[PDB]
Amino acid sequence: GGALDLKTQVQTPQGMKEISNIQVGDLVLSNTGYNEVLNVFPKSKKKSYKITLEDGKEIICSEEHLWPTQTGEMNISGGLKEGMCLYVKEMMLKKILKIEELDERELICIEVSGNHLFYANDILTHN
Repeated sequence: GGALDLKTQVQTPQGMKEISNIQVGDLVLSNTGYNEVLNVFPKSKKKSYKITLEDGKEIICSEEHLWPTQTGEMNISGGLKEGMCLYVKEMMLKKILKIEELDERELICIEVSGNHLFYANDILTHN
């Protein structure tokens, strides 16, 4: 799937954890409850972007990383823009204020079960 900055926080039953410390078999919170981490991939340096929401939430992801919106999943390469809304916990729409290009950063991909979604920095994201 996509890739997210190493320090991105995901919600486990035992508390928030940085995604670089997530292991296969961990549980991560989604909009439906907890999905299981089915796989992790090696971190790698990738061109990255920062999405900043109107409520101050920020997430750093790859250009093709998919984000649920009210009109369907979208990524930055496929035309996710400032002025559109993402879902924050719990399923509250929040406007994207800025999308900025952040140069090369270490990003990491995890894959989860179920609806393949999980909250990342409290923003609902796709695998």
